[PDB]
Amino acid sequence: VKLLEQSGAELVKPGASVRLSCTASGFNIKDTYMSWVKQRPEQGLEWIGRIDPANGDTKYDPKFQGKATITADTSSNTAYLHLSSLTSGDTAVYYCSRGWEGFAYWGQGTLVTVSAELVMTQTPASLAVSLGQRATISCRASENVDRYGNSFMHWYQQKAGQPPKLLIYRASNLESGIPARFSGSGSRTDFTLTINPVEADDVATYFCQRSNEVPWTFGGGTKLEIKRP
Amino acid sequence: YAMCLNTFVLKKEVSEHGTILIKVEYKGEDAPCKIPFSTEDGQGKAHNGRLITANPVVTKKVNIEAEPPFGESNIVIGIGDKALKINWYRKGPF
Repeated sequence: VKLLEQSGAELVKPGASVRLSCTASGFNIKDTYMSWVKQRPEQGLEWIGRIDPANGDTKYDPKFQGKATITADTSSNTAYLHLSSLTSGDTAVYYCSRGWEGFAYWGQGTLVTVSAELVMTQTPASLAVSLGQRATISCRASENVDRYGNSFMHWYQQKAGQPPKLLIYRASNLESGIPARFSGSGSRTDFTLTINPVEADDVATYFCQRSNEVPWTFGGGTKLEIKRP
Repeated sequence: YAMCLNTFVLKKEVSEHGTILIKVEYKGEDAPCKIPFSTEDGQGKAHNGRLITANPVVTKKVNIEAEPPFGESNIVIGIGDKALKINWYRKGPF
């Protein structure tokens, strides 16, 4: 069905360049935006930028200006990420992600190993909750995240060695297949994700994300763990 | 076909003949279904605009053209609490 196929792992020398691909199948790459997300080992999600393949418009987080370049090939239905003058700080898993109102489709990710503005305040950094109890994760934005009267706030779940999975989009809408125990709410600058009751399957890292205006900034993340009942 | 009961998402920014172009993606699994379209005022009461697209339907898990009423309006894509409501401001008339 609908799939985002990424290129194989890269082992690159420092100072060199690298190009990663994201082949889209089951849909037209021009129908929506294509983003690239960086994730350093044991660290949070970093939105690099996005491309609109219909007009070639590119937008980047200022932190990736002079480092990352995004292109699209509308004849092969592929998106590309170009990384310049590579350093140890670029060693990460790079994901390509489709959409605007929450990234429902993600690529498997591409590991890149280098050889030897709005602020999103997500709390708590770490959360220990007993089985059957309620876990609440907060996300505070420094500016408004509304467009067309809708809060462009999304929630993601990330388990070990897996790409992130969309839970909530547009502050309160449950993604297809996500259980009723997960709920989202919020307005203006304050947003929450509630998991009630919490079970063993909920052990993962959670991330909030805005998308009304660029940069499509992710929160710092919440590592959810189980404590004694 | 039956009406779409689930919600929709904007694929891209709403594009602005005076009409607007709305690019949607369906979130439900009851396709083929007819896209519910309605327009509301600043209070949320029925305030008729004009849907250009002859028969907006979801074939599989769609571009909607419409002329919004002058001033403040809510362009509704779907039914109920789930429904995508696009708050829109149309300047004029000139």
